[PDB]
Amino acid sequence: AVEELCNVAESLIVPVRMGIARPTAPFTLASTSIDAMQGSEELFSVEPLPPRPSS
Amino acid sequence: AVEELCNVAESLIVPVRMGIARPTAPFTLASTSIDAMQGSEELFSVEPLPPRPSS
Repeated sequence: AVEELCNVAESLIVPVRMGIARPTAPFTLASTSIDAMQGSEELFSVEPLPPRPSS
Repeated sequence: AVEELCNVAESLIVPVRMGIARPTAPFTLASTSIDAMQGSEELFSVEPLPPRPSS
């Protein structure tokens, strides 16, 4: 778990220290877990892109 | 001259590739030599900070 967390942290920090961060508008932070569940629900409960029908 | 230009270029490019560039506002580019002489004149015709009088 510690090794995987190290890799995740490196993935998150590389664009910041290479100056290639993609601009994003500011957002507020949820003060309750019921709001934090949403947003994450939209992000994760998604389906892959379906294949092209026929050919 | 080539070596000094290399050092100047490195000085100019380090903040960009370390993600520490100081935000600035957009500006137009002069199309005349006199305008380019201006601005540069304000930049280079300055004086060093004088010492504190007495003690």
